[PDB]
Amino acid sequence: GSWTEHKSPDGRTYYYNTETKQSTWEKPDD
Amino acid sequence: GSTAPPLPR
Repeated sequence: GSWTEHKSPDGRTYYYNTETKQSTWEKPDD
Repeated sequence: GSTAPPLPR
């Protein structure tokens, strides 16, 4: 794992892959 | 913590 749990400007939460430069609204636990 | 990454599309 190399993602980063961030917070959207709306009030939600989105992760960001700091290894592949990606993003998602769910916790990347693959 | 202003600077932040883009949003997932």
